[PDB]
Amino acid sequence: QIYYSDKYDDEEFEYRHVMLPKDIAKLVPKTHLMSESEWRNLGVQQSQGWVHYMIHEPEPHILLFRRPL
Amino acid sequence: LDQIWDDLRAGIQQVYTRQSMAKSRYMELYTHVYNYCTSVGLELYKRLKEFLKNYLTNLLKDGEDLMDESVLKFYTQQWEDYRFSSKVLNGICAYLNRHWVRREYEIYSLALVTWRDCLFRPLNKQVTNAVLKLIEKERNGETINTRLISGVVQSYVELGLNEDDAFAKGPTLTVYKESFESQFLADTERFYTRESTEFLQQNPVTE
Amino acid sequence: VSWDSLPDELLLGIFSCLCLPELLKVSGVCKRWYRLASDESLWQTLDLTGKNLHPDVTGRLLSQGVIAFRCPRSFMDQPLAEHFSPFRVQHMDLSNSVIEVSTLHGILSQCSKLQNLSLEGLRLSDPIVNTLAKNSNLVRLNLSGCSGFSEFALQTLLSSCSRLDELNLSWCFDFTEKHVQVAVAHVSETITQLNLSGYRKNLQKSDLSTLVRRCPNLVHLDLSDSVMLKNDCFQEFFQLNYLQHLSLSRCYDIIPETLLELGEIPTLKTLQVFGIVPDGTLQLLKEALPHLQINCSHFTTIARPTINQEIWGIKCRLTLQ
Amino acid sequence: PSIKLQSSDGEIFEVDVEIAKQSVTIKTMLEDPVPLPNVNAAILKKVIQWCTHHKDDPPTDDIPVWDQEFLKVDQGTLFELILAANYLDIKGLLDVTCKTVANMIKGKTPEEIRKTFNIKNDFTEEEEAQVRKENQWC
Repeated sequence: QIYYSDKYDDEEFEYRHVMLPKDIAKLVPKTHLMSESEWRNLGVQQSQGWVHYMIHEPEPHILLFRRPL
Repeated sequence: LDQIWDDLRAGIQQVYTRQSMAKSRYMELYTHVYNYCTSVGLELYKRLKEFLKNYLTNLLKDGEDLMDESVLKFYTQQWEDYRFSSKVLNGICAYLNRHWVRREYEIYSLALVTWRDCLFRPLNKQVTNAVLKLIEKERNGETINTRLISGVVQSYVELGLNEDDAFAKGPTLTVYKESFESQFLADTERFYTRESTEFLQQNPVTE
Repeated sequence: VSWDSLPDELLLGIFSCLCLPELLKVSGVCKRWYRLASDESLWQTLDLTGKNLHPDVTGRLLSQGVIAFRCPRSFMDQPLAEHFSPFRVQHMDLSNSVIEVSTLHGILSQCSKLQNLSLEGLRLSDPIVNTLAKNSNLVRLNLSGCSGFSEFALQTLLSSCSRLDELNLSWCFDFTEKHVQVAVAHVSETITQLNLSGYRKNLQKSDLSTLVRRCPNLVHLDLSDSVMLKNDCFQEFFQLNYLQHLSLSRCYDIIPETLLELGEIPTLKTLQVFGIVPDGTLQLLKEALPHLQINCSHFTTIARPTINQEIWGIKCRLTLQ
Repeated sequence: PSIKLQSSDGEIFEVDVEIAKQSVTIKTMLEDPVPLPNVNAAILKKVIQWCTHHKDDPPTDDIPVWDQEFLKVDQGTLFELILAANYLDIKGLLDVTCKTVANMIKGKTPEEIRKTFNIKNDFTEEEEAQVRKENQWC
């Protein structure tokens, strides 16, 4: 269900986005961003350093993480 | 302004020493005050404060040092009339309390504070001493005219100072505690200490 | 009729019914209305959610007398050039906003009556925290994700800040054992809720013991992703007399069934332990201790202004939809 | 009981005390015929009507349509009515009149506002550019 994407990057950060099914999607907060504790409690599976760095308004069910090099 | 101020003073002088003026006069006064506050009336506030202090000092010139038993018959009546007339005055200059004393002092509370400056005078210790002398009819004698004491007591309770202490809350009985309750309790203790043993040395303890 | 003859309190009462665009528009009518467009009673509560803006614009607006400034996820990537007077703001939200270090330093070097702050996601440094030391009235604070400052800075901040009610010093990605040690050593004594997650290889039982022995008033607590907390830490929390919502989620060193013993602390209400409990065994834990709430809320609340556009229960009147 | 209110030129209108009690000034006054020399009888009758329709009230923002139709008149009497409502200090009436004026100002340009309200413009042709500069971030 939890669909991941490849890594694409510029010279300074490395990014990733993740798509979620409906049930997890309907929980994402519309007000504040998240923290690693928070999205691990959601059910993401990835490393240390990934930061949830914005929300795309038209489609809330897509998360965007980035981390430095 | 000025041309307003003289007639306002005349009307205020009328409202103290009350002769039950007619509502036409009071609408004249209220219209004067409202007209001045539209043209932001600090100087009018200064005039009011000064006039109150002056009149109260003039009154205190008389009635000072009547030594007892009239300082009550004086003080209670003066306080009663002053409180009532001041309530009326707060009624008149009521446009201030809504649109300039919101940026800081309500006229009623100002009058109370000025009467407090009439309390921190020989009118403080003499009154309490005379009241204690009156209650000294604990022994006997129904001369304790309860209305001659309730007036002073309620006056103390009310006079608990309020000028931006915190804001209108409720019973501010600081003044009562610190200026009348103490002496009352101490003198009660002393009087009972005396008369108790005085009786005790003469009778079987049953009595 | 001469409507310019209107008195100022009437004009203000009129203007207290508008919306920010029109309030701006009318300011360009005549000099008196220009004065009355900014009278420190219209500018109680601002709102600039996501709007891009400029340092001088926000400086002027704050100097006008704002109280509750809500500006989350807004972008301020330009240098501040003007000076001001000490601001009057009392609640400030800046979560996740992309701002410059120099601009943020300049802005914070004026506010001193901060009753509530947020700085989630941002990046700080030594001058910023040194200036922030002045705020001797911080009820709340929130520094999640921030990074860059130093131990001397942290200890000075925590010493100066005395009334700190809730603290969320979470997830920072440059800390050290020194950082967490000096933190817990100098934490104020009234901390009702505190978060210290993330610091897996820096949280130690000695420091947790120091915390539980210094502060007796923890009510909400979380230590997520801590990999060196054992059941001795367990009995540590047993000294806490007000822990109502603990969460040790993904604390690996804890064997699941000792979680049953947590139910034995009296004043507990919830326990979020995501990660450790194998599925199905959640029912086992529920049966073992059915007087609690396990895994009923994913999201934190420790000094988060918004969880509902109202910041911290306050309503912003001047807004932009 | 009742009370006889006299306007600026003698139009004594008798009104129930429980109606004039709305006017806070008159309320605190009857606490302890009267002329109100700041109100002409024309506006006074409308004030009485508004109080009567509201006499048993409980005690945007959904202007009651009764007041709305009661407000469907031009500038001059609206100006005078607001001033009188202030002078007598009756809460809801001033509230709704203020809201009406606010909404009628809503939307129009500074030029239209200046024309309709008969406001004498000043300090122009060099500073309006600056004040508009103070409004880009809109």
